[PDB]
Amino acid sequence: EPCCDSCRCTKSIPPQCHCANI
Amino acid sequence: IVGGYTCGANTVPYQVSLNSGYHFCGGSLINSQWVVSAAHCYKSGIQVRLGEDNINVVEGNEQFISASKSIVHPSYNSNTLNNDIMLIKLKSAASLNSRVASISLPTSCASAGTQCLISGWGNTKSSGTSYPDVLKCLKAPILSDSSCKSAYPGQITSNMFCAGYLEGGKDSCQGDSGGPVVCSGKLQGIVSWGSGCAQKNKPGVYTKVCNYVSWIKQTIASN
Ligand SMILES: [Ca+2]
Repeated sequence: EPCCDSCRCTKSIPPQCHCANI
Repeated sequence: IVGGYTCGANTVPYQVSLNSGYHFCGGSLINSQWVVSAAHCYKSGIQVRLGEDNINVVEGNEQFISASKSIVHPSYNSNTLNNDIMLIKLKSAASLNSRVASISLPTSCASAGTQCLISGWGNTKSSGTSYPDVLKCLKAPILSDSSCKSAYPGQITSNMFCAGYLEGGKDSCQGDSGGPVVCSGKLQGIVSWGSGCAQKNKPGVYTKVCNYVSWIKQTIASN
């Protein structure tokens, strides 16, 4: 399913969404 | 930049564009041979494009210089993004002039409320991806650590600070990483992460450069 809860993402091209859901 | 405005050609002389056949990240020139950007922007074959406004057209004033080496912070952590800071040595020194100038490293950290200027060629739309040809600018205040850490519970380290607006509509975004957050003529931040772009209660998170002023100085001094 989707990118967890609040996917902490880098603002790069392209981004890195390591997420926040701990 | 979402909610910003067009800076105006060469009005932000320290902004560099990290290119590898396309603009991927931003950076700021701290001196004639050194650039500061984000550690998560690292990749091989980085070309530093100085004096840019329109990244798609050559219109004079550009200086294309290749990265001679990218010194990522030894303690950078890809998961937390703590220590998200990278130094890039230029192959040859850039020619400094009114259009290409370095920005000053701060002497002390900035206070909550300080108005800063964030710039970049990053996405201009929160919901979707629209990239600008020219450099965008945004004025945003450094938030209070309580409001920052409350928005990002447990994700904010002492090397991070929030800047922006809690109501959303104005924020840095993808492509802006590595870019500068300048307050009172001092480079206070490096565009790092954030939960989306210009989202309510989700300010932009930035690399607290004042904590690295000594690392930067020493690293550069030994290379
Ligand atoms: Ca150009």
